[PDB]
Amino acid sequence: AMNTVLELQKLAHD
Amino acid sequence: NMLYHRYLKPNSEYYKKIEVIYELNDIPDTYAVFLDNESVWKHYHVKGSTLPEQGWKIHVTSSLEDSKDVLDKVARLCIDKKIEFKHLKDKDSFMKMNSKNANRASSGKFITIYPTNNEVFVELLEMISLAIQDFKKGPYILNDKRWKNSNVFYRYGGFKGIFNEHGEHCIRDKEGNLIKDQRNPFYQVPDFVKDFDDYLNTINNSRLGKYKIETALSFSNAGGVYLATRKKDNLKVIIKEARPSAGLDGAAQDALARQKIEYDALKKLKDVSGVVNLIEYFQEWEHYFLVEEFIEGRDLRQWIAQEFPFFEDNNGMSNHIKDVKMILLQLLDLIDSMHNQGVAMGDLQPANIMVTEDLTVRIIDFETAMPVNSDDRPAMLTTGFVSHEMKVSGARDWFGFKRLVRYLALPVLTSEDLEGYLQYNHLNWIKENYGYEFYSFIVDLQEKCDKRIKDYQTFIPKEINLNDQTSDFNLTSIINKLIIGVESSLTNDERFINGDIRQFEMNGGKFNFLTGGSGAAFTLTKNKSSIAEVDKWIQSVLLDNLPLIEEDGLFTGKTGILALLYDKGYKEVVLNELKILKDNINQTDISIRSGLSGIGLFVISLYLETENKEYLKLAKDLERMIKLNRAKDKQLKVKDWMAVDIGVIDGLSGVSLFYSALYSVTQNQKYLEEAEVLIKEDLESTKKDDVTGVLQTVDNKNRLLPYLSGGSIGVAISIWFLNHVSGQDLYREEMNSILKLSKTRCTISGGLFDGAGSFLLIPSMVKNDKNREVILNEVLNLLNIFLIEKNSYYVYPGQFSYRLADDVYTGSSGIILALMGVIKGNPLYWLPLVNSDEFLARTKV
Repeated sequence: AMNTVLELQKLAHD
Repeated sequence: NMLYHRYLKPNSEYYKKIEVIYELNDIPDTYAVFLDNESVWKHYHVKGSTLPEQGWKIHVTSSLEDSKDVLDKVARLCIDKKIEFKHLKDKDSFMKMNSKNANRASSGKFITIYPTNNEVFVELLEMISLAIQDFKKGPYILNDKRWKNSNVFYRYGGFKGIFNEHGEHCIRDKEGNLIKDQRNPFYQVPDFVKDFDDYLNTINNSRLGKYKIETALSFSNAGGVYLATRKKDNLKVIIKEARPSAGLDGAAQDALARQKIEYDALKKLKDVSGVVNLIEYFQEWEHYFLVEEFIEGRDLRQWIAQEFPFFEDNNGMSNHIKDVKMILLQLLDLIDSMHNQGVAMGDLQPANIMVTEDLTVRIIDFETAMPVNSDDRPAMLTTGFVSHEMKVSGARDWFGFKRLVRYLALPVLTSEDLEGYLQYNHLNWIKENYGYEFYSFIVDLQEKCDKRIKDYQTFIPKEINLNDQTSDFNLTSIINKLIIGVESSLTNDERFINGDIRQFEMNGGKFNFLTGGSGAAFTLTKNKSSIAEVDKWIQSVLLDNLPLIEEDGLFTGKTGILALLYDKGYKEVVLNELKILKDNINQTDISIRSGLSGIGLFVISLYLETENKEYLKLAKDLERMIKLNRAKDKQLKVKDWMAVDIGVIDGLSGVSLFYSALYSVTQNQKYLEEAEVLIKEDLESTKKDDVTGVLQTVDNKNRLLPYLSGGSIGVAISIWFLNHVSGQDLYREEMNSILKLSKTRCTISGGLFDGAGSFLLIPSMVKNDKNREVILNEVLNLLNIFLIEKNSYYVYPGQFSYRLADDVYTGSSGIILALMGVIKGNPLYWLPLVNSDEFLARTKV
């Protein structure tokens, strides 16, 4: 569960 | 860049520090209680005992109100257990570390706890969760691991100071004995204490597969915003994360409020198809995701950037006129629509309005939505589109539109501190470039808003009279009146003048040539003005402080200052200072701004003045250092948030200035080819425009840049100077394409480095007298957007025209130097070199 919610903060940029 | 908010002391025309306590005593012994240089932290120190070279540290997270108790509770289960800790010293500190726009890696960290070692660690975890079990769950620390279900977090990292040359923070490893410190939005364990980490991992005890989630748009301490795609559709949508007790604003409201206020007031405004509509809302995990109706297009700012015409294209501003017509007309009723729900849009500006490929307008983002007629102080104020004399909610919404009306016609930011003066400037500009037609449209729409404000509160504005402000095109007239301006605004503090915020934010900024007193001191000395004021300041401030400026930088540090000192007759002092520079450091920074090139340029100019070969020898040694540094990697690391690694200030173009200059004094052809090459490598990162005929540079961040800092004007200065030393006429075709920037209509800001002031340099490079006049006259049009009549004289707006500044970087000194360049036909006159009035003649072929 919180493996996604926190893994989102990790996600893509430019 | 958001730092400018911090410097808006009310009732000042200048950038000035906004001044604003977590109490506690029953303080035991060798509990030394101190602050810092001027940080957020308050250290509670015990005894005297080596706390490890790094270790496992505990952070307690808290929320704003609880905070006062959370400290008293943890401080005692730390005082009685005689443990060492620090906490954020006051309310202002807590706000800044937890605010909407705090860095993610550092937020939530309210109290830090340093246990002697791993047993008392894996036991303070225990004895602290317990004392704070009955306290509201505060902001989650993203850099740390959470302990069980508590406000207690832990991470491995440094307990004091560990730095890798210039390489951020660290922790001494074993073989490498350095390991930089991973402060990041995730939990990034070391490796050499991996052992103890896994131990803790087993003692620590489909609603988003609903959508695919590719890209992230923006982050921010409140949460994130993502590029989603709901299958069961393919309906691309925008998801708004909201971490509770996180991104605080100025009202004590967390990132929960501004999702259930972007709810209470997204609800009432479902009945308007300009406005945004929601998908759902839910408490997934501990967070929240209010899914938003996606809207293709661009924000107004992005539209302005790409579509507003900047090149003097001779007929076709009407194109943009109808567009400002299509858009603003709607928005005017779209705000009328909203107001029959009883709810205020809260924060109206070109960011929060969008525009498709057919000019459809919609208002996104509702964190600020309020009740019309209510005067609670608003959440986030967007300076440049607000004023602190509107008392009532509704009024503020319309004032935003008012200011925004003109903004789309002439996109130049201003604040309610300077708007008094510059309204004159922009209206006259608009009248001049659009016609009386468009001017009239604007005036009324702005009197319209005045109506819709009088509906809400007492608001009698002052009236017109454009004739009260006229352009000045006489260079000598402008110089003199800017000088008097500077003379009229001498602080009598250490700074000598009010400049950019970098005066307070950056090492040596109160003294150095770029934002400090040296820059105005220098300029006043060129116009043989305010001699005793300059002497007083040199004598009783500068000399005392000189040995304490850590940086050697030409703009940022000692070398610019040494130029002033030498030109003032203080040869001895420069002499002694150079004895110390020869060793000071051979750094990895080669920039003109702050690096070996800028320093080397100064050194050469001192060699020219003194004819003392020790300085030539020093220039050659500096070259050898630059060469090697150039070899270390074809990249440039950065410090100043406005810097970029192209152009004359922070780029290889500026490195070339040094090589040209060194050419002039050696007669060694090798340096000349390094100069040409360094230019060349910069020209490679230019973008010539096919439509309009203008060369600009292109940054990493995919900005197109004209300016002296980062842009093509700087590149040109480097070409002009290569040519000047060698006798050639290289890059004549790229040179011509840059001077075409003379035809620019407007810039967002006014300053030498980052604004309109850049363009002043264009004329000093034109060899013709005949095209110099047309060109000069164009850039003076640009400048007159920014020139402010005040009493008998002129003053100059700083960055974003929120406040005045007299400094070289943004203020009138930068401009005075540029205008004197034009006169002298010297595009390098803004450089702080020794006897720079002979420099050109001495470097000429």
